[PDB]
Amino acid sequence: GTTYCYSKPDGRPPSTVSDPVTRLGPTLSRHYTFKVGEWPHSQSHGHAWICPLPSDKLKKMGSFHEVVKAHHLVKNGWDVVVQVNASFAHSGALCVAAVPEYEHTHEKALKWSELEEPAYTYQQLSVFPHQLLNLRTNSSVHLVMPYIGPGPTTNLTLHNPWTIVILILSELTGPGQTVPVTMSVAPIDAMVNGPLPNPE
Amino acid sequence: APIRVVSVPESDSFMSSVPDNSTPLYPKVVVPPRQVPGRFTNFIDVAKQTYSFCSISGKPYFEVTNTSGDEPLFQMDVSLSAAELHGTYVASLSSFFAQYRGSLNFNFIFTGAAATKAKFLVAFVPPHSAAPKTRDEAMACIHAVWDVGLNSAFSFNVPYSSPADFMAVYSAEATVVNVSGWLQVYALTALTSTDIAVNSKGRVLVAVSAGPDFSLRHPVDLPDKQ
Amino acid sequence: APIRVVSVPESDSFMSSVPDNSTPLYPKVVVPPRQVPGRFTNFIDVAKQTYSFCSISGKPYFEVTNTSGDEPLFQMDVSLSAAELHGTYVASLSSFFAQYRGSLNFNFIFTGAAATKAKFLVAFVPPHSAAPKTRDEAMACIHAVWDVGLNSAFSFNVPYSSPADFMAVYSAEATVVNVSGWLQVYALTALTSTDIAVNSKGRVLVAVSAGPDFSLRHPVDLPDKQ
Amino acid sequence: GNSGSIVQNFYMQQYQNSIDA
Amino acid sequence: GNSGSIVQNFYMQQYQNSIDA
Amino acid sequence: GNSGSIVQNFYMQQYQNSIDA
Amino acid sequence: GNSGSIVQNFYMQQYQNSIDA
Amino acid sequence: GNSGSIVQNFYMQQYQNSIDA
Amino acid sequence: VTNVGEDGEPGETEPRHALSPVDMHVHTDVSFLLDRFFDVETLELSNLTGSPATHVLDPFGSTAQLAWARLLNTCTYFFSDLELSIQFKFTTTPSSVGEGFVWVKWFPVGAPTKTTDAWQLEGGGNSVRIQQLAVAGMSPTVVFKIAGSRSQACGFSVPYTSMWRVVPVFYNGWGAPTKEKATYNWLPGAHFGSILLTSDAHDKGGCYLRYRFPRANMYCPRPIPPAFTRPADKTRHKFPTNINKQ
Amino acid sequence: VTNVGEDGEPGETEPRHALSPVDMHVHTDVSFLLDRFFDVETLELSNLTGSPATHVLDPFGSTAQLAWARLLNTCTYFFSDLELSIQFKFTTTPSSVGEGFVWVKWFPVGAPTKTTDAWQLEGGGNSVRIQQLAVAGMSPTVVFKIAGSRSQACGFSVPYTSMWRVVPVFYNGWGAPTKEKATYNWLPGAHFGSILLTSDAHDKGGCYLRYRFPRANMYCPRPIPPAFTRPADKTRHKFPTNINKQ
Repeated sequence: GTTYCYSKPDGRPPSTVSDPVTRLGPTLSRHYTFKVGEWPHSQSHGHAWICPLPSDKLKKMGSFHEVVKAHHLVKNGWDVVVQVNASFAHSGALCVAAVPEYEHTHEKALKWSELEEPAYTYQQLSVFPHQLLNLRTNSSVHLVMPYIGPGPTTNLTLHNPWTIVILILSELTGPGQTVPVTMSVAPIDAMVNGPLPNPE
Repeated sequence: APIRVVSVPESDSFMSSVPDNSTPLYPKVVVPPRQVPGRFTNFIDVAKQTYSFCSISGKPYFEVTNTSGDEPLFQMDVSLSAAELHGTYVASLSSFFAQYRGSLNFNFIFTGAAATKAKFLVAFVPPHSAAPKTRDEAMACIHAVWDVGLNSAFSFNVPYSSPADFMAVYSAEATVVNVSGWLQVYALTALTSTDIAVNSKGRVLVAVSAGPDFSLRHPVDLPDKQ
Repeated sequence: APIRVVSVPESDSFMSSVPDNSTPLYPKVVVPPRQVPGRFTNFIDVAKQTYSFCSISGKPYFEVTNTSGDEPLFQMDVSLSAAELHGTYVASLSSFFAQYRGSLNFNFIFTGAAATKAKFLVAFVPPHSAAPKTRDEAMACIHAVWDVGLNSAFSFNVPYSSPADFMAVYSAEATVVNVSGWLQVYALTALTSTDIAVNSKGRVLVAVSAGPDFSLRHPVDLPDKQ
Repeated sequence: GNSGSIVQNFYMQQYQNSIDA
Repeated sequence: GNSGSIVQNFYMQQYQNSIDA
Repeated sequence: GNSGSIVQNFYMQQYQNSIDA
Repeated sequence: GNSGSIVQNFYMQQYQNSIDA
Repeated sequence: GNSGSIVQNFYMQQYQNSIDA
Repeated sequence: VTNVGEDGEPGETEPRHALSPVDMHVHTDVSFLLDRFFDVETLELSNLTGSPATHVLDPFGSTAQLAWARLLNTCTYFFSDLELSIQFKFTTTPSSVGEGFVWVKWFPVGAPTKTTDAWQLEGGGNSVRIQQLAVAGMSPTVVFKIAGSRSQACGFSVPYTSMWRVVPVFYNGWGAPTKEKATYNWLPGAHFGSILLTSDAHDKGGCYLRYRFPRANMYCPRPIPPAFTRPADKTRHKFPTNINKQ
Repeated sequence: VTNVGEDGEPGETEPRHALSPVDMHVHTDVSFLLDRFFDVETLELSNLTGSPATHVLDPFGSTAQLAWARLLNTCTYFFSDLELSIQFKFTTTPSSVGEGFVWVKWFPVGAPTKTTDAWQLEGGGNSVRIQQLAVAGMSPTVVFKIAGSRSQACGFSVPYTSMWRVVPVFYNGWGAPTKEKATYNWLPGAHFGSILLTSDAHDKGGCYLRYRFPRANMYCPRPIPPAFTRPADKTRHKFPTNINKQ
């Protein structure tokens, strides 16, 4: 099922740039596939894989990466599908949310990492656009998020509006092996501004 | 021509929440258009359209094992000051107000494996001498039978039953407007599994939402922490 | 009959910019007709319909000589606090306000003799690690090729590119709303002349105007000189 | 929300508050 | 420019300011 | 009963008192 | 006789004075 | 001559001044 | 399954009749809750002389065990206007002050800030000097006397002056190109401006700053932090209250 | 040549999309900017007795490092009305003054000015004398007491009284037939009139004059002088501010 975070994406150009805006078509900002990590039996509720979008993986976003890299500002949404590979004998559940302006990260800024959420946060993470990933019912979460930020566009080098939080609510039990967490990310309605110099 | 005016005794006082504005000293500022998604205008809407997980012994769920029966697996007294409602959005939003009205919606999500099954009996017990200790006792009350393996999730509404139109958010030693009873969950059957060595227990996540008739009134200032 | 009135606490205070007038003590003065040409009602109009010359090393122009190439002839960071924008009308008007929005229009006027010719490449470089040092580097950016001898004057618009709706007039150590990048001018070719002994160099005057979308808000009081 | 005097508009809407575009 | 009270005309236009011919 | 000023409604009926349902 | 303000009726006629039957 | 307030007639014309016959 | 009541079948739930409205959710309204004066901050007056620093009006990242602190932390982006009440409470003998003028200056978001005493008043030998930026001018200057004052305060409304269309209460990124631990959840200008309180009192007392947020708009709800500790399992918190069993 | 974008041909420039309005240029409006109180001047009170001189209200040729000073020098001819705020700040012990009446007299452009104490008030032996031109009469006299005063001020509006249809802020010629270095950028009556502050305080304190210029009209723009020094080539001035990196 598709969950729209706050609203559907738009292709409107930034109100605050009087310079040419380049609309990256789908064949240019393609789609990228990552393995987020492995969910083990030892990890406990509250543990979360924090995936700011993108910033530590921008370098692995091929085409999109090349274009973004050469320009100063970017406005764009994302289409993400988080999956899990578990058997029908595995028990457990995650909550995967899309958080605007997520922060905690002890300035390991814009790096995909793992942390232990503080209770009132894991209890209430459902207050942000999300989907539960119960191991007895489903294996995927699909979230589509619009561009969001204090201004009409940003510099992805200094700001990551959206960050995906995959959080353990019910620990993994059942067969001894781990459950790999997987994620596909596709930039959506990307618009780019002001070309930067040649890299000499 | 000068107008005869009489100065009220409460004259030069402060009164913090006067329904009126101060004099403006920096006019004519047109503010930039703020598009931005997800604006909310009333906290009760986000409380109703959203769920939080309870705090059962510090975890967001209770467990059923292959050894269970009788005793209650989950028990919480119906009061926003209850412990298991601690980390929730609805409980936390409530501390800003003195009184509440309406129902709470609880939904249990069984996260035990697909090879696992169990049945629960969830009861709403009204104020009484002392809370039932076994399910045969509680089953005389309002209750529902949840057979997992029919639906993995189950919603139960704790009703509002009181002679008062609103009850207190901040509870204390039991009064007639403090507590509304108890919510309990029992195991109708213990957890069964395809192999007890692989799956011996299953966890039921419990989440709360404000009911459709839920409301909060009287904003209040925060007292000393406790 | 006397009206019940309550005196606000901010009562006998001053508040300098109140949106209201004082009591008149010298009525009925009809003022003589003031014909007089050139009345202006808004400073932004005179800023847009007028140009000033920049201050490049204290002179209102940069020079090209018969020996030039690579290096930038003119470079200024896009901020109203920039040095080369110093003596200008737009920069000076700006100090009365806290924030600005919009573009700046620069026009270069080649004043080298008619027997002289050169070509310039003018680039708008967005915020970056460190500003290009040669033109082959900058030419990847927004740029225009000005061949004198086609038009002796050339207008270039420095755009407004920022995530914020307004930027700061008063700059400081680089922030996200302080600086918008750099404006650079390179010599695509060195000055050529009919006789290098007579004309060895030519000067390009650089003037600034407020762009069509330029605006200033928030009047501010002057701080200590610096 | 919380302005209930008939005199809340003693100063024009553009002087008293900001204006959205 | 900068007079936003409903009471800015408590005194007539000819008493409060000057008048152009 | 006992409110006789023309100014008794200086504040709106919903600000000044409670409202019955 | 001797009440000449426009504000003499700031309080209703039944609050300000007595009423003849 | 020299009375320019809107409130110059806070008191009736017969209370404020004399009246010519 | 089966849905409504009294057969006791699996999945079947009993009938509930929802309650009628009464209060109309008026009190949980975002802008209603914020349009009131809150005692946020308390601050010291600067002497008329010297090179004082301005105090920035930023009530956003608070930890204060007060209702405005958490509430402002319930959304990701915020927009509202502002009203202030500044009071002045003696911390010495009220008879120390025979005049006590206090100059208040408010600065819009982005205003230059270096001041040093520069405006001299002269009278019978002795003279008085006030700050370059305390003088009445472009931005609002308020002057109130504390001495006989029946309220030793002042108050006024000011608008949203930031350059951002919305103030980010939380920001996953840096407000400056140099990524210093400092500029982290930052973004310049995410506030209401700054004030400068200046007076010959300065010692003798302090202020009390109250903010009122008319026209508030909140965006993207966030989790609300607890306020009290967790009581024991299966119990209830018990607080002193108006109601309570005597 | 070619005009708009991306072929890179000589004379060709790339596309620019102008920004939408937002603020509407309201703040750069001449009369809006001038209709506010400005702290221009500070002045001494004259004793009730003697032959005092009147102070002319001429804010035109200023050098003051203040926003009104440069701003008034941005046009060649000016017309506006005037409002004043006069305050009084002690420079001694506030208990020196037990009554402290201050007589203020405003004079239209062209008014005669010689005064000497001439109006005697008598009471129980002792007597008080005030100036010939301080008495209430033809032109406005304002009398305020400084003692218990909650604001030790007064204020009122006055109109444009000059005989010139417009005040020349700059004048290339002489205001008198004798061409003395003195009457050079001159022209008689290019001002707002004059005031006379008179009081038994006089020592004990001074005033604070603020001007407000309602209905301002400016003619023929002129260059605006810098305000700050020129930073180094290719650099930027860096000022303390609200924003600034912490």
